[PDB]
Amino acid sequence: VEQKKKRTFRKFTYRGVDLDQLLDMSYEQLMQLYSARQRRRLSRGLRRKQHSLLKRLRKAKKEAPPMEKPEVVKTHLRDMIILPEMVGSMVGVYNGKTFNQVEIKPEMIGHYLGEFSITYKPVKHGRPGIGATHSSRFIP
Amino acid sequence: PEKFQHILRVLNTNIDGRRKIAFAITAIKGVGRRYAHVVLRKADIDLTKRAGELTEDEVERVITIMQNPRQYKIPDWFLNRQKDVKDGKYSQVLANGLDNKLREDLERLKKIRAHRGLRHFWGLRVRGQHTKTTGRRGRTVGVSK
Amino acid sequence: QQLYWSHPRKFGQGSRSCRVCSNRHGLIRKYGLNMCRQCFRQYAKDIGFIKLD
RNA sequence: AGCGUGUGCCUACCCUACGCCGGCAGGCGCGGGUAACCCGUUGAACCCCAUUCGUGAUGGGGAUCGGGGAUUGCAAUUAUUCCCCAUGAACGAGGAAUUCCCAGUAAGUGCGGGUCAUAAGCUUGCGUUGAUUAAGUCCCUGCCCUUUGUACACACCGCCCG
RNA sequence: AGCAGAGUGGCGCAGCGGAAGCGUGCUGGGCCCAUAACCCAGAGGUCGAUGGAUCGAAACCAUCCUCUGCUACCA
Repeated sequence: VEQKKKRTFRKFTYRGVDLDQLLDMSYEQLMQLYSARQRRRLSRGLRRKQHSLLKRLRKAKKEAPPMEKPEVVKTHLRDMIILPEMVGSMVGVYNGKTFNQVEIKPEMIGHYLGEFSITYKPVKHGRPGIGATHSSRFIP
Repeated sequence: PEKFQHILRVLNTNIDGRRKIAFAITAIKGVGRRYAHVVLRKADIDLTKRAGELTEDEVERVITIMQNPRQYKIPDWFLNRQKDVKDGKYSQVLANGLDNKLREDLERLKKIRAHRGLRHFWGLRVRGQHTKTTGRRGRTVGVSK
Repeated sequence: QQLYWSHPRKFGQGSRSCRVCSNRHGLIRKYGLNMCRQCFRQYAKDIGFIKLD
């Protein structure tokens, strides 16, 4: 985090309230801020051993030197709502083999982890091949 | 009868007096036909005549009833935008401000650099759609020697 | 040993099984089937049906 | 209007009337149905009757795309599905070619079943509206029978010459 | 320098007073069990400059420049 004017100040407070209020809110007040799909995941779910992640983040954030980010906490979980408390941590997210590391911004809140790590090569081409049409055939 | 005036200019788009009132107004972006048949009735005027038959006094009221819809008791769900996101309110966006707002949300999703902004910048479909047989601009491919 | 061996199967194509051997792929439910379409044919003679049309 | 279908089944699940709340998706309270018994006297679409639009890429077309609301699930991101507002593209009757069809038939139009925790532009059946053209021929494509010719029998997609 | 041609819109040749003309090629489609032959479909765009008539100009007509073809000299 090194941004400005994306969740406080002139230009942008997160739906009319700063980050500072969010951290003191419970999930209950927080979810009522419009983002419909989020509200399912909280009201139904209520912690199905996401315990393992959220303690490591706070822990590592605490022990890390001031003006320096922690190491990483890794996940195979690509699903979990990005939240204000999570911000400032650094998380590696499993793809099919690779843990792509990302810094968490206060501007990413509401989204999932898995949107910030891709799981395919964008694509290049190409040079059409042989049978790539109604012409390829014959040899002997 | 009624030779008084025809084509005119209003905010950001030129609106003809040739067409009926509701349908004339739709040309302005952020206003569909569904949005206009409401706003005319809140203004309590005919929609059964042409747009060139409105007076200046009348059309002055139209834009006020349009741009403060909550204060003239058009419901929140009936707006374009409910809690924009990071602005904190219900809003109604019209022609040249719509584009400015739109370009921000594109920029935002490449700022965070989600899956969205990458698909935008690459010029590929955002939503769940196959691109294998969808598109073409391109198709000239050869392989012989 | 282990503390897991399973994960929720409660709906979908994996929580029902067809009676060949516990075969699948060949999604089947009809009128209380649970009976595989390949073998259904072999039980055209057997009772449940005789072909008439 | 018709063929059907429906919880008590697989392991956790059906079809819904009625009352109440919401613009809508939907929520909530009660009741029936093992079914010619309850949903359902299946109060469906095209069609029919009256307004509005006017030859204009138009209010035809609804692709693309932004924001928001619901439902299923252990989980919905590369948007499961559904709803609301906004955005408004190609396309103005289609080359060379080619498919299918003879009477409740073609075509138009809706519905049930199948897969199904959530979900048909598919497939399988069913009703509804309902023409034009033919009553023939071997021209093309192909098939049956006889006669004839053959260097073919891996059978003309054959064999074979410089 | 005398005469002639041209100054691409894929190629090569450059067709005429209506914005690619001809020939060819490449790429794709069609026909066929398949190939050849045969039949169709393409492609961002004052076509060196300065002007006039013109609805318009590689193309209707001029004034200039350059490159080449044939002829051929000033240097």
